[PDB]
This record gives sequence, structure tokens and C-alpha cells, in this order.
Amino acid sequence: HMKSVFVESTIFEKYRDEYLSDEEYRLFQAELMLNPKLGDVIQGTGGLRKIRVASRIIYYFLDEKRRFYLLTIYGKNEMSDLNANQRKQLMAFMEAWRNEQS
Amino acid sequence: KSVFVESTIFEKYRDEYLSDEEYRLFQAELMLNPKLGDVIQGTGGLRKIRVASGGSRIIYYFLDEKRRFYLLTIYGKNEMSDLNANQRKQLMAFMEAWRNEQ
Amino acid sequence: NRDLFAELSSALVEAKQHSEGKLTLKTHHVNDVGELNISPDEIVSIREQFNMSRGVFARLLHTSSRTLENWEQGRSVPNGQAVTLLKLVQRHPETLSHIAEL
Amino acid sequence: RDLFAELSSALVEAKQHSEGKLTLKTHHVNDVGELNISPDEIVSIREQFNMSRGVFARLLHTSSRTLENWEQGRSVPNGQAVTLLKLVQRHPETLSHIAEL
Repeated sequence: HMKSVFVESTIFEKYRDEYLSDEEYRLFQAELMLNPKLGDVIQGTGGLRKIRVASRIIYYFLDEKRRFYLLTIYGKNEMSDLNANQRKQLMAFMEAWRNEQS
Repeated sequence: KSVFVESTIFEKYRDEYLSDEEYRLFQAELMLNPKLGDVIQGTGGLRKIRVASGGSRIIYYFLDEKRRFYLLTIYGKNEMSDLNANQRKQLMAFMEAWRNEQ
Repeated sequence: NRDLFAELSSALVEAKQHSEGKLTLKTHHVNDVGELNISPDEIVSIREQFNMSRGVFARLLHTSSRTLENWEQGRSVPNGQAVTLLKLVQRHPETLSHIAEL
Repeated sequence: RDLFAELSSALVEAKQHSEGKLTLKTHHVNDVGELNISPDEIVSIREQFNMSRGVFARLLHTSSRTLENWEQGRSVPNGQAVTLLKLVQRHPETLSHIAEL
């Protein structure tokens, strides 16, 4: 048995029901479980991953020991993409994780 | 492909001995092994098979050419009269008189 | 109240008459599946109607993704029990959940 | 509803959760793992439906001899075989579904 754990942020927590049903979400947990790297990394975010599952797009981050942090969830076109400044910030933040896990 | 033909007698008394499930099962069993019931000596090809589950049940059948089972009668493991030799003789007479005409 | 010889006699003259085409008796036609077959396209469609990746679905069938992909491209033919499960989840989608929680 | 604000909030929440200073809603999920079945459980499954090795093996789309090899412990059934067997075991009605297939 390979066990995996999914930690929902409060944002993802409150907005999950409005988009993804329990079944679709269970399927999502399975799919992401078998392939942790399934979501492709956002350029310049240093390890932030994003996946589109059709209720479309999800931002998540992969930790050590098969732990997944589910950050936020929304539709295909909803909010504007992160500009390079924001990307630099996100990566800089992520380096605390990369440094702490080392 | 094989065929199960019922006599009016068998049709009448079938429900009280075989339920539809164990009947379907009986047909499957008999289909894999048509000769499963052993011939009664001196009857000219009459076969008798015992079916279990409580008490057992007895089915008298005759296996014809082209894989068709003639199901004659059915009753309980508390057995009816084992046929008098005269009766077996008369039966084989009818069977041979049937066979010769072909 | 019930006599064997009489019954066998009646049933055998009945049977004779039915063979002559001179009588109609309640009849069960039964043919057994010799083998089940499934096309690659069918495997793909089955996997697709559940909205599943090769990996997850293959995990459910307790086989490798490579193997399933080999079935799907026709480089290999799934075994008998495999085809049985596939046909089973094709007709009865409920069973895949059963398999999952097994 | 801005994206960067939510990402930042979620990420500092995540940092604190890793630190252990915060509780978040979390799901523990485990795999299907592997299945295994004893020969005696197999023969018990066949005996509970009161059917011969022939018929049973027909439903399992296999030879009687193979089934015998399983039941006598002379052989181990493949993955889909064990799956199917377990399925019939826990959900007997399945055996009928397979029949009418």
C-alpha cells in the first residue's frame, strides 16, 4: 500500500463543493496519488504545480513523504495569470521549503 | 448449443423440487456432462441423476441425438418404487421400437 | 398416489410424439459462451466512460499500466479472467466500486 | 477574487501547517494494495454455490484442471483471477451477472 495525504487550504476547502463533486474529487485524489508529478510546474514558481481536470483548474504543491497541499480551485477562465513579479515572490518563498527539506 | 425438453409430468412437478436457480444450475451441469446420470440397465438408454443441496432429488432423463435432453420426471431422494424387471423390459421394448424406425 | 412406470411411459410416448413434430413441449434452449472476446477499442471506451487514466484503471484491474496499454494497442491479449472483469464493468459499472473497496 | 492573494494565503497556511502551528482539513488516502486468497477459501466459494469444478471454471473462463491446481494449492491464480474470485466471494450476485454476460 502506497498511502497519500491531501491537505486542503481554507480557500480550497470552502470552494471545493461549488466546483468538484465528492466523486470527481475522490477520482482526483486517486489520479494525483498514482502520478504525483501529474500537474506541470508553473514557470518561475519553483515547484508550484497546476492541473486541469474536467470545474477545471487546480493549483497544488508536492511535499515530501507523499504529501499534497491543495491550494486553490476554480474554472477555466476566471482569474488572471501570475505575472513575473508574483512568480519571483512565490519561488523565493518556495526556497524556504527547499532549504528546510534539505 | 443444446436443448432441454420437458414432459408435462416434469413440468408439473419441477417447481416443488427444483427452484429456478438450482434448476438453471442443473441444466448447466448436465450441459457440461450429458452422461452425468448413469444408465439404468435394461431400460434401453434411460438415465437417472441425483441432485443435492436437506433431502436430495432424482431426475429421470433420456439423452437423444443432436444433444437434446428429454426430461421425463423428477422426485425426491426418498425414492419411488425401483422398477420391476417387467417394467424395465417394456421400457426397453418401447425404446428399441423407437430406435429402429430412426 | 403417484406411480413411476406410468409417468415414464407417458413421458416417453410424449417424447416420441415431440420428436415426430406431432407435439409441443415446454422447451429451454441453452448455449454456453465458449470464450469471451474484447477489442482494444472496447477496452479504451470502457476506461473512458469512467473518466480514468490508464494508470488508475490498471490499478483497479490489479495489473500494470504497461500491460493495459498493451491490451489497448493490441500488442497483447488479456487473459480470460481479465476479459471477464472488463466485460463485467462494461455491463455493470457498479462492480468497479466493489473492486475498488475489495 | 484575486489569484495571487489566495495563493499567498494558502502557501503561508501550508507553511504553518508543516510547522504544526495550524490545523487544516486533510484527507488520508491509501491504495488498493494487493489481494490474495487461500485454496480453501476458493473451494468454500465453489461449495457455497453448490456447483462442480466444471461449471465454476466455465464461469471463471478457465479449465477445470486449472481450478483444481488452484484449489489443491498446486498453483497460484493471476491478478484478475484473484480479483474475480474475491468479487464473487463478497458479492455472490456477481456470479449471476457473469453467467448472463
